[PDB]
Amino acid sequence: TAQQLKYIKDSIKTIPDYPKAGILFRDVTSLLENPKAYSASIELLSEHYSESGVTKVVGTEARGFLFGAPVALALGVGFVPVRKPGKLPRETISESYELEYGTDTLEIHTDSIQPGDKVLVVDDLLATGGTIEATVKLIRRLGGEVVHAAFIINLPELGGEARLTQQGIHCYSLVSFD
Amino acid sequence: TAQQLKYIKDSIKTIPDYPKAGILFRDVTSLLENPKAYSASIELLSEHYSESGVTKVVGTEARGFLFGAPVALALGVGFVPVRKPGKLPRETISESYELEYGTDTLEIHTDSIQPGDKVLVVDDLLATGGTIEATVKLIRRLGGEVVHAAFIINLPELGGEARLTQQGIHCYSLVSFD
Ligand SMILES: Nc1ncnc2[nH]cnc12
Ligand SMILES: Nc1ncnc2[nH]cnc12
Ligand code: NA
Ligand code: NA
Repeated sequence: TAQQLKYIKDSIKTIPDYPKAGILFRDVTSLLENPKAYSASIELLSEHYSESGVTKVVGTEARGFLFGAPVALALGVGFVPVRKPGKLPRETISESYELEYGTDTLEIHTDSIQPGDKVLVVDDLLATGGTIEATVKLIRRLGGEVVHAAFIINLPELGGEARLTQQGIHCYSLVSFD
Repeated sequence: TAQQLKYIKDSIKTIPDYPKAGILFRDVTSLLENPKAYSASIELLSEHYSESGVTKVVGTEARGFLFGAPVALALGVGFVPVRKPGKLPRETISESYELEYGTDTLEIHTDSIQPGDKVLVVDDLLATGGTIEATVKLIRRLGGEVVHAAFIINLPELGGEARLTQQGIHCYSLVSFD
């Protein structure tokens, strides 16, 4: 697993000074285009939970889709998307989350989660944790249980991990950077 | 394959009168949340091309990600995302496409496609075909060859299939509706 983990971390490029300057951007597209690194990352995420009793996987659009939906397929469970507003067509509920310069909302299908569901949330990267906190609340409001959230990349210094802890989420990340 | 196809088509819900009225919306989320239908759809898309010589799969965000990236994983090839502008961090090129009330642009990483690539484009649904035509041009401008585009759902009466034909794309769809 250490060999695999190392190969995954190495497959991720760092783009210095993007968008703003000083910032080191961690770019997962270089992983997506490496078939061994991409399948390794899905294999490790799905192995880690292979008998956690997961009944649903939730991913937040769009980059969450890229890791959430394959994990679901590998676990053999339904995938449920959380989207920006006006994209889901059936009955939704909604949660808002403060961004840096404003607020945004996320929605989920009310039918896609029911009491008893054990839900794994998967996203590409954990930064501040705001979308994931809104996601969690969406799932909990439909009676769904979420204890774990999984990420390819954790950036701990941006505080999302700490933040999710306060909400009672176990965060699992394949790799991390500062 | 007919049993499988039937089960996939049935798993897709139709929402009458969404967004506007009269329109019958074909909602793939009901398929995503059905583990048998979702894995069946990926199995059939990837089987169909299992010795077409594909070296890359391209999907356009966000709903294209949901079918493109698992097909890539199943074929064992790199996934390459096409995104709205300002999301990809490395060097991109760009293509514009007329929408109903305006124009939008799509971008791709210039490094992710090279001469010799045989590229499959996968999306959830083919309607008018405008995003897929822009996608194709992006891939062809980097020296990449695309002959096939695959979809879960074809809505032929909206003319995208006809439109892609004129650009020399073989469209393969699992199902279709009017
Ligand atoms: N350094 C970083 N790389 C990728 N995504 C981020 N989101 C916030 N900071 C980031
Ligand atoms: N009827 C329909 N269902 C889903 N997506 C569409 N895009 C255009 N028409 C559509
Ligand atoms: Na419910
Ligand atoms: Na190139």
